[PDB]
Amino acid sequence: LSADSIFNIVEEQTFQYFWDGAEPVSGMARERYHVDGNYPENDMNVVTSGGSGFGVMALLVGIERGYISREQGLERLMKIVSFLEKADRFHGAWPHWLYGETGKVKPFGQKDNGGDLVETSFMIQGLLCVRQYFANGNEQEKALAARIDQLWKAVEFSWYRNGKNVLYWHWSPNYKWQMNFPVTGYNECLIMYILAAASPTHGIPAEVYHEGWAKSGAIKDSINAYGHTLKLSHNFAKEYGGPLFWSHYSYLGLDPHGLKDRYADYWENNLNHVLINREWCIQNPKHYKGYGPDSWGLTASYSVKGYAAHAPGENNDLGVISPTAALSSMPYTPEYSKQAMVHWYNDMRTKIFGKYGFYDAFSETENWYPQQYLAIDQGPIVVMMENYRSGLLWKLFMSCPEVQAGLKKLDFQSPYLKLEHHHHHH
Ligand SMILES: OC[C@H]1O[C@H](O[C@H]2O[C@H](CO)[C@@H](O)[C@H](O)[C@H]2O)[C@H](O)[C@@H](O)[C@@H]1O
Repeated sequence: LSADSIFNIVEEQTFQYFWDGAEPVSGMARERYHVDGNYPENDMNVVTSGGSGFGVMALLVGIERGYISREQGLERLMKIVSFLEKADRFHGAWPHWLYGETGKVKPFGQKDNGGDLVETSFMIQGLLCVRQYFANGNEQEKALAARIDQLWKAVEFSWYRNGKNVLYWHWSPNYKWQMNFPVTGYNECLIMYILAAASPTHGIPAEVYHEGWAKSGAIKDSINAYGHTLKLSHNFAKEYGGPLFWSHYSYLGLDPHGLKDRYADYWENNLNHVLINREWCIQNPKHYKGYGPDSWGLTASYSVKGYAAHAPGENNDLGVISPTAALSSMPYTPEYSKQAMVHWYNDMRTKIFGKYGFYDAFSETENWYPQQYLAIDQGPIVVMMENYRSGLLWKLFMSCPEVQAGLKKLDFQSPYLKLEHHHHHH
């Protein structure tokens, strides 16, 4: 099959993770789906707040593409929003995990039993797109958009500062600030600070971003690999950059085209991140089976021994290729991402393509082809493939007046920003 046909099959099948594969009570994205029905942790109906952020965006793609009808999409998104309104919130932030059937927190580790502002941010990036999509619809659609607007305005980003010039990832009603994870760059979390600056009700002053996230300029670096330079200081990953998903999550709604601030050119950094990851796979210094220009992309995913933050480098490449890395990079390296897609589909689909698209990860070296999926890995595939085609989520997210105001407050530039004209003196 041709690239154009395979693209459509891949996008549609991966979408179904979030439709057929959804938890049925909540309509939210499952943390995981195991095709054999075996869940070691009896956790099949635990839903991911961040992955469901990606999933609401995927629902919009399905409406646009005709994978579902507008009425299907609306009923589902109403079910999701109903769930989220009733679900456990901690100063406005959802927890990392909820039980789909009850809306109560499932602790992600003992002390992580309250708000998770980063996964909440991923949710909000997706809900804001839904809000923009339905804002001029019928009355029930407009009502939905308003219900989302209320959830948005209730997220208390300001609370998560704990009075400092940074944002904490967590807060618990009983463990208070003991998780103690101040979010400092560069990693996958940029969108949290953009949304915090954007909030009209519980926003942050800009120093929270420049001192906290950007470390008063120490986020700037220069990591050279294979002739490509990264100018952001990738946390713990200063040779090759982090797992490739860091160039995905915060860029599903926030368009990285022409996105720039005093710390970086985000298009160039994200694209260089991909290019370095791909070239590592091509050079294949560890001599793993099947690595090449037709099978590349290392990121966090299921792994031979459990789950690992795969990335370029001696210690991080475990011979595991995770299709979300190359596929979600579609906007940055479309012919290179398609190259892998086409080889995987035409040559490997018996082993690695299933009812919700490509499985999470595989190792040709270890003959390991798990029939397993994660929301956080399927969601960016649907979203970024669609953004490459149509810019659908980008156009929706970048159209939010609050997003534009947040970006201006943080001194970002973007071609989406409407610049105000001033005469010379007044
Ligand atoms: O609607 C006309 C323009 O309105 C604004 O510009 C006026 O007001 C500004 C602030 O007082 C002045 O600096 C400017 O000289 C005025 O023309 C807005 O900034 C413009 O983009 C509009 O075209």
